[PDB]
Amino acid sequence: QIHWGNLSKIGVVGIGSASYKVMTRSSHQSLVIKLMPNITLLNNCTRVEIAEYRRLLRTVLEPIRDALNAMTQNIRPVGVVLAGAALGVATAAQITAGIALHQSMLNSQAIDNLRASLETTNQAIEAIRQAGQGMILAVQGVQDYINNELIPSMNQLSCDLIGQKLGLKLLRYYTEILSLFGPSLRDPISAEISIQALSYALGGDINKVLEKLGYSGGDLLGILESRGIKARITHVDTESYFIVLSIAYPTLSEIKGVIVHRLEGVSYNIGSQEWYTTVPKYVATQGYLISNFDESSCTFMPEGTVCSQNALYPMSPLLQECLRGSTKSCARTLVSGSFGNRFILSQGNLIANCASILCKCYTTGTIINQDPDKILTYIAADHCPVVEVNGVTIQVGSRRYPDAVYLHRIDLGPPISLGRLDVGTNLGNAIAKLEDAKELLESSDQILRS
Amino acid sequence: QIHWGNLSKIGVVGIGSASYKVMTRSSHQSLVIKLMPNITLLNNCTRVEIAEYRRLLRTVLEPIRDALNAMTQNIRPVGVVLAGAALGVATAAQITAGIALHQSMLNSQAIDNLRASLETTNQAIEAIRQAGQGMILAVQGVQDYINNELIPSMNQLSCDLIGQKLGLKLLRYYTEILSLFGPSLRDPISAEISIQALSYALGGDINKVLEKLGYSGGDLLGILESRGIKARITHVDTESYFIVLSIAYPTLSEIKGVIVHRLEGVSYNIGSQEWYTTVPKYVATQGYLISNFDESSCTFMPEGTVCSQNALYPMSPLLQECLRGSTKSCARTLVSGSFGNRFILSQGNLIANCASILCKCYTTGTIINQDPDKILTYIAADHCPVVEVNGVTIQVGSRRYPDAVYLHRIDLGPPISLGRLDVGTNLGNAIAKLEDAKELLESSDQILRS
Amino acid sequence: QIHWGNLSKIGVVGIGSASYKVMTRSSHQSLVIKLMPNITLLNNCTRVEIAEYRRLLRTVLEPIRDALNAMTQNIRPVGVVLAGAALGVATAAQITAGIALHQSMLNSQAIDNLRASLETTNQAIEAIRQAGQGMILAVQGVQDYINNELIPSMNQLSCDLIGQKLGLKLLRYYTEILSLFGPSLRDPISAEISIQALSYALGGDINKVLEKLGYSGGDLLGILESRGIKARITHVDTESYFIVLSIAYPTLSEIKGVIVHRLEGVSYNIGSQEWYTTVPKYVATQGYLISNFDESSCTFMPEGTVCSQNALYPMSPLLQECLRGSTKSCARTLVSGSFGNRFILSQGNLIANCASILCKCYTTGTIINQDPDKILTYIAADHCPVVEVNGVTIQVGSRRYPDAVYLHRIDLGPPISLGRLDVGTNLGNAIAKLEDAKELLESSDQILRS
Ligand SMILES: *[C@@H]1O[C@H](CO)[C@@H](O[C@@H]2O[C@H](CO)[C@@H](O)[C@H](O)[C@H]2NC(C)=O)[C@H](O)[C@H]1NC(C)=O
Ligand SMILES: *[C@@H]1O[C@H](CO)[C@@H](O[C@@H]2O[C@H](CO)[C@@H](O)[C@H](O)[C@H]2NC(C)=O)[C@H](O)[C@H]1NC(C)=O
Ligand SMILES: *[C@@H]1O[C@H](CO)[C@@H](O[C@@H]2O[C@H](CO)[C@@H](O)[C@H](O)[C@H]2NC(C)=O)[C@H](O)[C@H]1NC(C)=O
Ligand SMILES: *[C@@H]1O[C@H](CO)[C@@H](O[C@@H]2O[C@H](CO)[C@@H](O)[C@H](O)[C@H]2NC(C)=O)[C@H](O)[C@H]1NC(C)=O
Ligand SMILES: *[C@@H]1O[C@H](CO)[C@@H](O[C@@H]2O[C@H](CO)[C@@H](O)[C@H](O)[C@H]2NC(C)=O)[C@H](O)[C@H]1NC(C)=O
Ligand SMILES: *[C@@H]1O[C@H](CO)[C@@H](O[C@@H]2O[C@H](CO)[C@@H](O)[C@H](O)[C@H]2NC(C)=O)[C@H](O)[C@H]1NC(C)=O
Ligand SMILES: *[C@@H]1O[C@H](CO)[C@@H](O)[C@H](O)[C@H]1NC(C)=O
Ligand SMILES: *[C@@H]1O[C@H](CO)[C@@H](O)[C@H](O)[C@H]1NC(C)=O
Ligand SMILES: *[C@@H]1O[C@H](CO)[C@@H](O)[C@H](O)[C@H]1NC(C)=O
Repeated sequence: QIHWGNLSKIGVVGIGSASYKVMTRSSHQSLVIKLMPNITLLNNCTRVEIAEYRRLLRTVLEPIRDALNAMTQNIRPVGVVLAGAALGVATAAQITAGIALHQSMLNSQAIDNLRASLETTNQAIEAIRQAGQGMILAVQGVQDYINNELIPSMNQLSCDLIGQKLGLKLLRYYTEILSLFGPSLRDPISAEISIQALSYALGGDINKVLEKLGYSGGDLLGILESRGIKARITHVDTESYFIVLSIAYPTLSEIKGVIVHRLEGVSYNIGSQEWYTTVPKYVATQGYLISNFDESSCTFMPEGTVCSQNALYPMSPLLQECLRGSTKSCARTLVSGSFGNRFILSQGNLIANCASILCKCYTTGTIINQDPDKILTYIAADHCPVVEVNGVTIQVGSRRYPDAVYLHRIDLGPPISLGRLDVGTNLGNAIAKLEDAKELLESSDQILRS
Repeated sequence: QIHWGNLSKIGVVGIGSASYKVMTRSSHQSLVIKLMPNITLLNNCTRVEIAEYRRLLRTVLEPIRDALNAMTQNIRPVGVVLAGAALGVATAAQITAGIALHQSMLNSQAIDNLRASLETTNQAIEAIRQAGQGMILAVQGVQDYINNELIPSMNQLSCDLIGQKLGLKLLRYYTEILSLFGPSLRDPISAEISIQALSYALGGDINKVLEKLGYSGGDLLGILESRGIKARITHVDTESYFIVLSIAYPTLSEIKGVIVHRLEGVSYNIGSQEWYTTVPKYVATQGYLISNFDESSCTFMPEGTVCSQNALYPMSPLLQECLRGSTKSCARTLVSGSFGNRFILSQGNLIANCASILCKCYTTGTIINQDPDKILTYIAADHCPVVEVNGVTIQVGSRRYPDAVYLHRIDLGPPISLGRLDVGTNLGNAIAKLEDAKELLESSDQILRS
Repeated sequence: QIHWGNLSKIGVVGIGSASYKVMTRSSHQSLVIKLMPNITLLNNCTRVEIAEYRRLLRTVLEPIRDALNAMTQNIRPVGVVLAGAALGVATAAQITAGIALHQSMLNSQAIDNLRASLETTNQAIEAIRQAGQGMILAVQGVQDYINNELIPSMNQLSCDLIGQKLGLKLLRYYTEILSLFGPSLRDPISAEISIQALSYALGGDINKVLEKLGYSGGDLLGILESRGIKARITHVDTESYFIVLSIAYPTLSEIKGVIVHRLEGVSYNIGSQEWYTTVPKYVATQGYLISNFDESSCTFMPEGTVCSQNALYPMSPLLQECLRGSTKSCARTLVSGSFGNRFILSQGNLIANCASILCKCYTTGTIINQDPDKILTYIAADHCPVVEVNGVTIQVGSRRYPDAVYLHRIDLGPPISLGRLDVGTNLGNAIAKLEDAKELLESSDQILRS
């Protein structure tokens, strides 16, 4: 429904389209952060530092444990039902996340079993296999430093030095835990934490964790780049100091009929002024419908755009009509003295603002002049097979854009300034004029009677 | 003064209120960054690396020392007066900071005493306690690495290797000093630096520093999360290479009469279109007055909102009237196809857009239908004690909201698009119409005297 | 062309001007990232880890190598021409970057020479002196760790432990390579990467690299602070696992006739309301023209503001006329209860809002009262040589601003609210009024002729 012919007359072309894929999650795995390292081979040389580390962790873990218990106390078997009167107030996201928290909850007996299995481990990353259960992955954030650096030096360094070295690592690890799970974490029940954000808490790298979870394949890099691998908090243990997370590797589903277009613009000249049409960087089409496209959570892979959130949001009716071929609906803005988008290659042709750059025909050696009654030049092989546009020599193919029409056959839109202060200054001026004409505007019917 | 009854008719409710606390500082402590480590036990193996490290530090420290001297030269005893004619131009913030710099500074004789005490220490963190003065905390950024890693290896590694290892740490530490205090630091006189931003310069962790400064208590986590612990520069020494900072632990004072409200919204349906009322996330009230609330510097603790800056700023009169019960003043926007806020639990009742989600009464198994001449459904126990709204079973309490009124009894506001380009396109179109009607608008009085 | 006299009547002054300098590149140097470390002295204790590291690197390097080959295949000797019909679609930036890529491409014979020289080195940073060509700088990201930590410990640590320690470093280095050159880097051809963003890939610090490249001088800190040292990808080798970059140290050219002004405001009082003129933080003048100034890529050095991008962009005509002396064109906004900009020192005089702060003359003890028919007070020595404004004692010089005129001789502009939602609410209200008056508005000819 995008009218490319009319858009090209104001210097707007598309430079690439792609399919739209979103993420859905079906399976969830468990990942436990083991906050207490195994220090058996350090022979009580870190007793003071460990005790301080535990005290600091309690101030972070206790508020989260209370928050989790506050929601799960209001969920009972019906399926399950929520005691809305007891809960009082909650958003849809909180309610949905609370149900999943109650469902994807390790049973109390499994918690006792998990506690014992954690105590016997001394590795940084270990899979815990319970009979007739899903594998639980346990990660200890300072175990590698203990096993690789501190234990081999036990016969070389003093007992006090060993404690000091571990103490530095423990306090830095607590800082990261405070950053992730401290007061900055609004609503732990509904929080979704990306695997990258957990990197330091997992030992400073996620590659081994991803391998142990079995997350691999051709879509991994795109999914990972869009931050599509998310973890949710399901249990906080303040007695044994561990945190249970539920993590899911999503599957990609193409959305039928959605095309994501990348727009690109070239400036044009009206006399001695250089103007530029204001259009979005990306737009989405589905049949007749035109919508904006938010690329903030998307990765543009060769096989399509992978987005970890909903990227489609509505576009105003006036902007839609601009994209449907109404040039007078499109706004335009002035450009700085040194503007880089003064020509573009599109469908084998050159669309250039030859009033602001030097257009020369390399084949004949002649300079290409842009008529003052026109705003753009459409260069194809029928007029110049090889062209020098800005000192760059380019060969162009057969004509795909008609020869430029006069300015009087193009209806141009209003000039605007997009800056925050410019908008405020011009809007206040407009509101003042409307407020000064209120008496005229209110009596519209009486004036229209005459 | 917020009219909750009329707001709920367009799907706006409050999901929580809290008190408002601000920070004030009374006492200040001195914290000196000792840039030159103690390398006595390294036996001259780092001579070249230390010399290069000193040269790089001078390029950073000298501009700051000149800036500090340029301000203090204009402050003289009256109990001090600023020579405004000599200074020429200065903002209020610069003037106030300059007075504090002149007041809160170690005297010249105390600088010599501080210089001698710094040279004799060899620890990463050490309290310097003078006769009849406040304690001064000295921090050395690479001393832990020297004491824990380099010195124990002196009899194992070559002299060349020792220098190379420390040289790497010195350059990395200089990079952080350049980031903190280099050309990016506009106006060192009035700059306030959070303790978190100093973390690397203090050795990579702030927990021990806070303990030594005596900063503890139940408010620490909230204050630290809001970045309420700030340091200012009071002295730069380019001969012994240290920086003196003044740091204050704030006290929290609740502002009486201020309530911070968290607003949440549910979409509503007009025929087949799904609309959403646009309102701020947080608003503040003080009696009859309604203000915007900036949450950027705030932390939402269970006992109230802790902010390190002033969070209240004015709200436009039209938006205030919307919050006072004028529904026609409130703007509305279209939502994407997959919208998450289609129901909410409030006061034990469910406010749901039953035209966009399937509402069913679990008690009787009957579907709940939303009439076309209504926009929302208000579910309470008198109609359905247990209800399923989006696959979630919820029990609701007694009625706290009236049954939905017809759409013709609700005055709805204007549809808008909040995006930056949509605003520019629509504002430009509006301005063009006003400019084309200038003659009619400027001749209003003639049209009215008839 | 800025009218300072009329601006001071609404509390706007300049607090400093500076010259404007931009960056141009003439010479370029080659920097090669050597992804494979030298591990000869580790006696194949890291065989498994190295094999995994190479496998991960291939998934990142191969897409980039294909992208580079896609552009360079379309560039042939004319002194080169682009096959636009084969390329089809490309922006000016992509075309210009592609030409430089073809020109700055190391020839195939030089690539074989470079491959052999990389294999023989074992240092973290090393210059490769190719005969009859420019010096090529080779950087290895983990070589320092191998040479300083692992090799001296070979006789002490187990062979398995050596592999584990290096494996941790390799996976972390790969993560940074994925961040820099992975799917997040769209269009590698035109990408420009700052030297700071390459810091981890170069071993965690750039100071030695800058010294080896010869980049030094008095402008280094300013150029580095504004991110003016940028690298482009010119070759990717998937057989020997290295990346060639082109890096340039820019030269600064002052732009003639451009002055960058910093603006600062003071609040004023109308009755009991405190207002503030809304103006940009920085503005630029060139003769008669007035432009906005983007400070995002600029560093304000004592010798002038150094910018790595074009900082000038157009300013709306209404805002320009405000700065040219039309006070009614300038918008104004309400301020919060605690506003810091209630006085300013300018040209040795104090401009103060004495209705909102306590102004008293220290010389005579009398309080300075601001008349309700005035909005500001201009304090000079002819009325009070030494004045206390907000508890701060300031001496002021001779009069440089006339005595405040009455409010009825000042034309004030429209009140506005700059917030995103406040703009949307008020714009929607204004659009609705225009839409309700559409029939009247498109009747101007009939209404006047009556
Ligand atoms: C810490 O690690 C040690 C091993 O270094 C653990 O001891 C192991 O415990 C398991 C229990 O299943 C036994 O199968 C192993 O034989 C034990 N190994 C050794 C060397 O004794 C120990 O349980 C861990 N936890 C604590 C608290 O010490
Ligand atoms: C493509 O652009 C042309 C030129 O702007 C449009 O022609 C205008 O059409 C309107 C009616 O919609 C007429 O009132 C104007 O006079 C025309 N302007 C001209 C000829 O300069 C044309 O409608 C656009 N095409 C589409 C499909 O929107
Ligand atoms: C570096 O540290 C050493 C200690 O390792 C300092 O020497 C100490 O100086 C204090 C001065 O108050 C004495 O009380 C200690 O007895 C000294 N210790 C030793 C072991 O001699 C030394 O002063 C520091 N460096 C410099 C350059 O002064
Ligand atoms: C609550 O909303 C109702 C409905 O929008 C408001 O009723 C309007 O009141 C104005 C006068 O303020 C009348 O001109 C309109 O005709 C009414 N609209 C209706 C009944 O649909 C009511 O004023 C609002 N209450 C408050 C306190 O603002
Ligand atoms: C790895 O480093 C070694 C040295 O540690 C390199 O061997 C040197 O190579 C240079 C250049 O050919 C010779 O001049 C030296 O005599 C060599 N030294 C030794 C001790 O043999 C080696 O080439 C590097 N690369 C590899 C792949 O091993
Ligand atoms: C400086 O400000 C004064 C006061 O606002 C401006 O005087 C106005 O001038 C316009 C014409 O431009 C008259 O219509 C108004 O009546 C004047 N307003 C007054 C006197 O209050 C004056 O023009 C401004 N100077 C410049 C150079 O723009
Ligand atoms: C040493 O550590 C062991 C194992 O935890 C413990 O049982 C014992 O009491 C410790 N001895 C001390 C702290 O003296
Ligand atoms: C070597 O460096 C040390 C560093 O402490 C210094 O004190 C000493 O004077 C230098 N020279 C000699 C000869 O030790
Ligand atoms: C690995 O190193 C050992 C060191 O003892 C050597 O004997 C062996 O030949 C090496 N193997 C290979 C495949 O290079």
